[PDB]
Amino acid sequence: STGFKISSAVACASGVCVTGSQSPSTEITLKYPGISQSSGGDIGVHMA
Amino acid sequence: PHLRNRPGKGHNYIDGMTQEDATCKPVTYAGACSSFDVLLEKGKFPLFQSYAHHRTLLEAVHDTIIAKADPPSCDLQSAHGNPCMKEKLVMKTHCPNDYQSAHYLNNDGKMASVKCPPKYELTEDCNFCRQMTGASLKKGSYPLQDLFCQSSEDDGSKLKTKMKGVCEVGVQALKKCDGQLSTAHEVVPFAVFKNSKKVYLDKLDLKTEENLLPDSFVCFEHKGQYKGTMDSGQTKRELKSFDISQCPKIGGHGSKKCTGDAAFCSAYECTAQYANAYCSHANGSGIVQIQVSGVWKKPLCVGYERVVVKRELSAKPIQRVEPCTTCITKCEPHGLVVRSTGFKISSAVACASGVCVTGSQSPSTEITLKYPGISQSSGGDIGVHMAHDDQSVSSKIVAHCPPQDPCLVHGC
Amino acid sequence: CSELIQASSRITEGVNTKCRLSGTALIRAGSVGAEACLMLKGVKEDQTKFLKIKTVSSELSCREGQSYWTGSFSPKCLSSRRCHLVGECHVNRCLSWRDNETSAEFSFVGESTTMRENKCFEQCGGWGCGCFNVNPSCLFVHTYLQSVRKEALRVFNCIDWVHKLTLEITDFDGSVSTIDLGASSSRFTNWGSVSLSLDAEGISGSNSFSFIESPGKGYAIVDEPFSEIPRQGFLGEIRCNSESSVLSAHESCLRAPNLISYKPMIDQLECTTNLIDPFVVFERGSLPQTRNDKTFAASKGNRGVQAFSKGSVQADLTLMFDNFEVDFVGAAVSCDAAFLNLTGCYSCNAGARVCLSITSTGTGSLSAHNKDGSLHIVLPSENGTKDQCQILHFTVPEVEEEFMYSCDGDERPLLVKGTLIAIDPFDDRREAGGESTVVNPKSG
Ligand SMILES: *[C@@H]1O[C@H](CO)[C@@H](O[C@@H]2O[C@H](CO)[C@@H](O[C@@H]3O[C@H](CO)[C@@H](O)[C@H](O)[C@H]3NC(C)=O)[C@H](O)[C@H]2NC(C)=O)[C@H](O)[C@H]1NC(C)=O
Ligand SMILES: *[C@@H]1O[C@H](CO)[C@@H](O[C@@H]2O[C@H](CO)[C@@H](O[C@@H]3O[C@H](CO)[C@@H](O)[C@H](O)[C@H]3NC(C)=O)[C@H](O)[C@H]2NC(C)=O)[C@H](O)[C@H]1NC(C)=O
Ligand SMILES: *[C@@H]1O[C@H](CO)[C@@H](O)[C@H](O)[C@H]1NC(C)=O
Ligand SMILES: *[C@@H]1O[C@H](CO)[C@@H](O)[C@H](O)[C@H]1NC(C)=O
Repeated sequence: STGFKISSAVACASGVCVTGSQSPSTEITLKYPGISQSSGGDIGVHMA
Repeated sequence: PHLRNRPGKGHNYIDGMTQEDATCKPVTYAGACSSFDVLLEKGKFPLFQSYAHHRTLLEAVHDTIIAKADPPSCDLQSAHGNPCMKEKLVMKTHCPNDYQSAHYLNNDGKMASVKCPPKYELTEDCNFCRQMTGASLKKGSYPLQDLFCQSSEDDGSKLKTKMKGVCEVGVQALKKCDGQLSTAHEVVPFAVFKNSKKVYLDKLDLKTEENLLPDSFVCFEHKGQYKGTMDSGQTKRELKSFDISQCPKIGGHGSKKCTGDAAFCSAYECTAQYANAYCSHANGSGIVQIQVSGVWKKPLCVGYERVVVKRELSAKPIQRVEPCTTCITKCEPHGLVVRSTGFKISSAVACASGVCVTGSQSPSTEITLKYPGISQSSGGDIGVHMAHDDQSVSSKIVAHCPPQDPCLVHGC
Repeated sequence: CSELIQASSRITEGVNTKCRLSGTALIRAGSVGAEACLMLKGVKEDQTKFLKIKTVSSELSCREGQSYWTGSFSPKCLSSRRCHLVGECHVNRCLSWRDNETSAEFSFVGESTTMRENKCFEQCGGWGCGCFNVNPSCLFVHTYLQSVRKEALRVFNCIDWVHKLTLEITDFDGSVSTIDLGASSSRFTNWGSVSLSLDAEGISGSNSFSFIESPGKGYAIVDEPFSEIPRQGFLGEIRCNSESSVLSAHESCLRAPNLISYKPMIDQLECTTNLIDPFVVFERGSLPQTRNDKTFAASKGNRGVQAFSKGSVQADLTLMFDNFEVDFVGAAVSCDAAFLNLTGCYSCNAGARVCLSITSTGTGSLSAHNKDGSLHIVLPSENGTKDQCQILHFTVPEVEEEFMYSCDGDERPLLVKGTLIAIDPFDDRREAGGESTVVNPKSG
């Protein structure tokens, strides 16, 4: 995230979601939700 | 008594009964009208008393909002042998004494009325005329229904009664039903729209929105007021009605100076000179919209009635017949085994001449149980009661087995 | 996948003779993103109507308890100083002044609905002060609160969380149906009703935080216990029962004792107070926050809050009186299908994704069944060529099977290839499972 820092975030892909928590930073990494990593597709992200 | 400043003409009189034109032609603060003062009695006509600044049925009729039915009022003196008294006989009303006439809104959405022969009065149920010697009948007609009307242009030709579980409400035959018919008297709200008939409603969801049209303002004047109508010495402090059509609109022309409150000054042009009348904004007026089929509409009239409704309680409460036999029961030396085709069995019990044996397991198409008592040695018939996951399956079955040999059971 | 033989009806040529199928169905609900299948078998190469129950998502919704409203308020004070023995400047009246009693000087206020209080303070008495009398004078102060911003915040708490399942009802000849329902609850849809058991867990405990809602702006979480009594220096020191009361500073609002600070210095009085800005606290704790591995967030559609926690549930939904049949479906239709690919895992709640290219001349479905009948594939067929996808379950690293596919017509073979990835559990004893699992946080 350019500028604003991200502390906690969540990623949803066809029902299954995965969360992540970290110190406020310009970037954040999360585990892939379900088989979206294998199947690709579109994944929604909601972050604070 | 601000409620006597009627919107529009305010003609609260009916054709034929024109002996009270002194006070029933435009209703004002001064006189008394028999066909209007009943509406303002406490505890009676609460729906209109809430919407007190909307037109009545007679006012709506005289403003051409609501039409007059064919034979507008078939007099019982001359038409008592005609099928007239039909929509009235399905309503449960209550008239006071000394009333020779009573008006109502018929099924077609027009105004009809019942008029007794001269010197007769309507009884307490408004169904019969009776004569009392030396009685002074009132000069007006009793409003039978509790309703208020308004002017609307919204079309309602596609509007119809949609009541669930009702075979017939009032004089309308909703559908054809056979069997039980719970018939009773119920209070049904109803509405009348443009180019339609009466529409009974299951629910009354209505809202009002305000505006600045002339019907939303109450304009009055004082009696004995300087430079006004009736400019002469008075012995009492009384008010007088004023016509808002004279006060000029904002940026327009008019014939009388006119002052008022904030809403009037925003809508009309308030004068800077000595004014001729005071125009307040209507306590409750506006436009009332009724929610029908989930969409708002503008009704001509809204009220409620006490009519006879026929309902259907039920066609069938519940049907519970389950002669299911989709399982195979076979007694085995290892144990009593039943395989249930389809539905799974979690827990079961077996009865054999008093003694019973239970068994519990995960839901599965089959279950095995220990033999009850000496039924394994003696064979016979053993009852089984099991709990299925599905429904419509008999839970009581019987298994017939011949005597068994325990040697295979305990063989080792 | 599931028949209705005990309640099947003759669904004459062409016309429909459905007899209002009353037999209920007891089938296990699919996992998140999976589907539940029904079989309505009539005449071969005819009928074959499929009712599908898509499992959209499972959320741990909140059951709100008490609630209130709050906003930003600032005070305004009117002062009037009178010498001794003037008006009610008697000392006995001066100390015993009730806070709810208005002085005669501020009668232009008259009757008002605003939150207000009245105080009386003694001052100097003497010619230096300004009054010939030497007894102490009086200063009457009338203070009223007014709202600064034209917004309000609603503060509530979640007494408990309830499991809540969203279903997409692909009905016969039309899939315009989406429903949402909770534990041991039924919804009166078309063709009868749909009930959900969800016998595993109907609740997921409680909490001791508070939640803020800004209408049209979202939600937030504050890390304080929900207090029903106002407290100075906390949130909800001034609380009301509606947004209008907050925006109008109505007198019905409750507040703590001693919020207003008075500075009766001899030149002019200073009426001021320090108040926790609820908007600052709302912006501080916007919803996507994780507390002890719970990760509360906004529910889809922003109608509430969720709670992502580790866990799973068992759902067994039941149909009843399912009857939706017409006559025009008597005609047959042919398609053409082409296997596309296979991805996903095995023995996993996520499952394996299959995709199929359907080349069909019109509306229809697909009923591919494997040799043993264990696995079923259903996909709608439309005019032209389309690419549909489905979710299945497997227990093998490599998938190589043949299915008997036919859309209300001639039976044809379809061969599926592909392998499946292995999910690393970092700890395995027997197996993973295939039940309905709720969303969980990473730290769980
Ligand atoms: C296995 O086959 C699948 C089926 O084709 C592929 O999954 C999806 O295929 C869709 C088309 O067949 C793609 O739809 C496109 O999506 C993008 C945005 O994602 C849209 O802009 C396009 O309009 C839409 N349609 C077309 C014709 O492009 C899906 O994107 C796609 N899903 C993905 C890529 O995750 C798989 O891609 C395929 N996998 C492998 C490994 O071959
Ligand atoms: C030891 O002798 C007993 C006495 O005969 C047998 O026990 C019962 O004998 C009855 C007849 O004598 C049987 O009655 C029949 O039951 C079936 C259903 O069970 C009915 O349909 C018949 O109408 C009825 N009558 C006749 C004439 O068939 C009993 O069934 C039977 N009890 C059983 C078999 O458990 C014993 O069978 C017998 N045992 C041995 C090892 O020889
Ligand atoms: C003096 O005048 C005040 C009013 O300013 C009055 O309230 C008070 O009672 C008076 N005191 C007397 C008459 O002793
Ligand atoms: C509020 O004021 C009224 C009249 O001023 C008084 O009767 C009542 O006791 C007051 N309430 C209090 C002091 O709690």
